Amino acid sequence: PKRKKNPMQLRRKVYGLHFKEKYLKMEEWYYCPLCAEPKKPGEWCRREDCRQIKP
Amino acid sequence: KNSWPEWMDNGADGTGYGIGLHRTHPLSRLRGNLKRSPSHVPRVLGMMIQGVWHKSGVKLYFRGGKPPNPSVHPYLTGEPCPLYGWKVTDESVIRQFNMPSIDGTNFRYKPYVALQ
Amino acid sequence: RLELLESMRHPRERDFYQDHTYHNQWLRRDLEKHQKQQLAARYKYFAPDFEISPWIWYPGDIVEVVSGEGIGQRGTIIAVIKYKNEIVVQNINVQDVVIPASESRPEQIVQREHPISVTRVRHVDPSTNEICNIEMVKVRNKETGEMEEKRMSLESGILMSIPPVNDELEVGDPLKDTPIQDADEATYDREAEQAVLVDKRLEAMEEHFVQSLKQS
Amino acid sequence: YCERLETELTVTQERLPQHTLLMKAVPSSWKKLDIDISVIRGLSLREAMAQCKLSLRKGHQIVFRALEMAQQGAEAKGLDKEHLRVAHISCYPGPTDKQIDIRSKGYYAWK
Amino acid sequence: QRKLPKHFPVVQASDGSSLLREETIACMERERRLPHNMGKLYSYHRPY
Amino acid sequence: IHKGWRTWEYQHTRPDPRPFPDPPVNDYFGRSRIWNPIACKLGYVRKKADEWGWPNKPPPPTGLRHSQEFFPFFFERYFPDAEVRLLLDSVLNNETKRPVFQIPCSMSKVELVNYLKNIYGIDNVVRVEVRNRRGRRYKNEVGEIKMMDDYKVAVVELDTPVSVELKQ
Amino acid sequence: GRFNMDEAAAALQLNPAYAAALYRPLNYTFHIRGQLYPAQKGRPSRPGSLAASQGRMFPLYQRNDRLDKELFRLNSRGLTTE
Amino acid sequence: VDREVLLTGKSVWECPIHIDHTCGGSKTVPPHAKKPVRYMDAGIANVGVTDI
Amino acid sequence: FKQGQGMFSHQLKRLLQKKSIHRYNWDPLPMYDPRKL
Amino acid sequence: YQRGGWSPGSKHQKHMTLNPTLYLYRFPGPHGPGPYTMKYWWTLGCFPTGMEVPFRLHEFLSTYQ
RNA sequence: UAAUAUUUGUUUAAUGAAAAGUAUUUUAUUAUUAUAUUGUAUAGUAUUAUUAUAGUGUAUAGUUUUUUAAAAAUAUAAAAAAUAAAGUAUGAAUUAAUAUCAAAAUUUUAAUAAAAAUUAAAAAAUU
Ligand SMILES: [Zn+2]
Repeated sequence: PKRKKNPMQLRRKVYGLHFKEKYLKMEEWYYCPLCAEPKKPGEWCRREDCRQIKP
Repeated sequence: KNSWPEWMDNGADGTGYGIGLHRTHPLSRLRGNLKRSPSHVPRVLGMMIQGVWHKSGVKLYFRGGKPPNPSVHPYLTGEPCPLYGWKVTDESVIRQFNMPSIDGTNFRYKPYVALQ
Repeated sequence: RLELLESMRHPRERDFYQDHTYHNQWLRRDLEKHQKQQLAARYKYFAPDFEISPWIWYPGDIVEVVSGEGIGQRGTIIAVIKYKNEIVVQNINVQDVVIPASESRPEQIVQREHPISVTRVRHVDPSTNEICNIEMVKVRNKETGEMEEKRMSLESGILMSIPPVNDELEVGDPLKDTPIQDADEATYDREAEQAVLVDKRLEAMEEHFVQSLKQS
Repeated sequence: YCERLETELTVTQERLPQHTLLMKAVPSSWKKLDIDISVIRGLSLREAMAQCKLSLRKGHQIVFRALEMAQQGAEAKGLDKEHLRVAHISCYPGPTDKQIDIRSKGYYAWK
Repeated sequence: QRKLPKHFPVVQASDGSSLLREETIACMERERRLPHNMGKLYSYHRPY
Repeated sequence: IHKGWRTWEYQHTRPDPRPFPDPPVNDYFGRSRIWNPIACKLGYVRKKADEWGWPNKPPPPTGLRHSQEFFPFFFERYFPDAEVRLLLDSVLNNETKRPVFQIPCSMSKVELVNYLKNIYGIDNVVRVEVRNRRGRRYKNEVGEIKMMDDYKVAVVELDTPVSVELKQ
Repeated sequence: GRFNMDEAAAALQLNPAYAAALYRPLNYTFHIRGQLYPAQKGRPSRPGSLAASQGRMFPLYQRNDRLDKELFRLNSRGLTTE
Repeated sequence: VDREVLLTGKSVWECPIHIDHTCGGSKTVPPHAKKPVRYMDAGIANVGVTDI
Repeated sequence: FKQGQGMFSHQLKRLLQKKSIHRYNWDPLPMYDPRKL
Repeated sequence: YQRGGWSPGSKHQKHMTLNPTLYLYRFPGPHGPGPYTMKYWWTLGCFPTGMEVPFRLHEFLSTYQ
């Protein structure tokens, strides 16, 4: 760095899509019909119902 | 030279039996190497911090982590001889605790005095 | 809250020196200054001469509260805490005392009188019922030349006696205690034992003197 | 007059249908925690707890603890669990500890 | 007029004899080390 | 003194030496604490107040001072001072042949046996083992470092196993 | 029908307290310098807790001087020329 | 003692602890010490004055 | 050794500061011994 | 050398031969001392540097008294 | 600067250790053949540093804390091969007169001229 960056340069990084995708992003989920925990589709739990039929 | 006898500088035998600090009851004729004079002040500290490294591979006096007080050692009561490991040259320095008992009204006495 | 403080952090971050310390903690080095100030402000009675000179207030006296809360209230002195310069006055400055729970008991909220500073209370003249400035007087006690000290009200000239210090007489340990008729028996015959002592000092003094004569 | 002012301020803050939890000395930074907070503003308690539960970030874990405890507080206050919402989430700078980072040629700095 | 500064301790008998003053001092000192009265310590560094 | 300093502008007072001396008192209450061999005036003067009144009373003849009857020796012979105390956890409800004593560090193995023989009447003692343990150091709630007195741990080996029973 | 170091020492006449001392470091038996962990050192009693000493929490790692005097340092009566 | 007095209500006359105001420095002073007699001191206190 | 972080060298910087007993031993006269005159 | 304060809390680079300081592991900061040093306060009995004299009077009055 | 560098604990032949001058052993501990007395565990170099210095004495105690799902270029070894970069967590340092910035060209002005004037045509983020 050759100079102190003002609040605008600090604020410029949040307009970027990289920032938004990394930090402020909401996850999509449903309720596991076997466990009733919030769940992302494609990720399962160690429980013998959830291994064979993985809901 | 040294007032204190030479067996407490280097040992009475080869393994350095009798060396260290020795304190004397100051009613007793025999004398120790504990001297608080300025000129002696290095070597007493030299015993308390270092101790001494004997050529026999064993470190005499203080080898550890707890430095010994030369001041509260019990009094020097004798001198070492090779036959019987310690000769008692002076018995009068050992405290003989003696308590008078069952004399007069002494039995009725109790450690505390009562109230009125 | 400590365990959830450690349940919210990451396992990756180590913190060293858990049971030992780089610097030796057994040196006496002073506190940081504001807790020294806490100590001083909390502990004022450790100062020299904090006890007030010829102390007047003794339990049983009737006293007005001059300043602060409860101003203008007359009461009787219940207890004296002398080294703090504090007074407990009957049903003045009564607050709650919390007695915590334990194995057998619940938490109890119990009203109690709390110590008042001596600065803000003044005596009431037992005759005039006015605030009197009390001075401290010596008066020959009856049958006694000791002239023990009483407190006089300057306006009306009334002497107030000092009450006794009566205490727990409920403490005793008969088996282990010597009775008085036992303890007061005189065994000291002094001349005989004095002679013995003196002679055995004499012996040593002479002995060393003749040793001096020898080496001279 | 004054004690009455503070009385009515406390009672107008109290008889309001909300629960305000203040958690102090949270073990995260200001910037990171602000980042992790800004996701959750203006959400249901349901989606708040779910979005806190479903992320890999420290800030979200901390906010989950806060949500759970404030929820217990609000239920102890007599509100309804199913209608709760995060009305206000904010972070402000707290306390600090310092550390020695040792660097070559007799250089040091304070982490 | 004082014969010792106000902040000095009073170590002496009630008669004023200084005969025992070293015993009194020694006693006070061993007592400042470990007061006989002393209740439970709230410190994490505890003698046992 | 190629060039003389201006010394006329100073009033005469001794500056403090910049490598300032630390106070002679020993602040370390740990394990490694050293007894200071150096003797100040105060030691001898307090001796002199203790043994005879030095400020007021006239000194006794040397022959008395150097004799068994001289008061600190007299009082030590006829009024001994030792705290020989017992760790109860050694003698509590277990039978133990080896009770453990705390002892003032100036006692020998012989003096303990003499103590137990003539006072407590403990007549069977096979032998004594001796440790010197530095007194117990603790901090109180203000953080004042305090150190209880140094002691000597004596494991005392008997003939007959000894217990002290606790009624539950 | 396992190993059982005690009955292995009894079969070999190895003094079963010693045989075990072969399989722990020389720090834990003999008086010898060695790496010690400050959590083993022991702790004074807190208000919440009791005292913690290395007598109760580590009996088997403490030093034995039977073995130490019989193995390492010399006997005096072997050398006495008197 | 504060707690116990607050509960039991007993009056306490002498302080339950001894305070060495010299913080262990009075032992440094030699045992025979006494202040010298100072003559004609500066002060207004030896004139007992109640009203000024 | 007085230079170290150890506590022995910490004591020696402090303990060695106190002043020893002083008496004025005024010189002996070995060759003129007044007591034999 | 010395691009920051002469304090032992200050931000930037220091040097040992100019600004000598001893080794303070976790030095409680300018304001509040935080949850880390307090973690140490509630577990090992004092702050990790051993310079901060443990002073608990204020809780002795709270629990034991 | 800095959503940065660093750190990152999934498998041990560090066998040994007097020369360390710091580390609450609550009683670490003989049963001795010997006599009294004294003393045994981790802090060298500002660090729990690259990793110690040296004198013992010995050879089968495996004697038991190193993250990770592409490719360039850097570092080793044989442009192939081995290693490392989106990562969750920790979080420094050089630097900092600045306004949301200063892109391209032309001449001028007291010495590059990011100084002028004129024409002009520089979006945001990340590497
Ligand atoms: Zn499931």
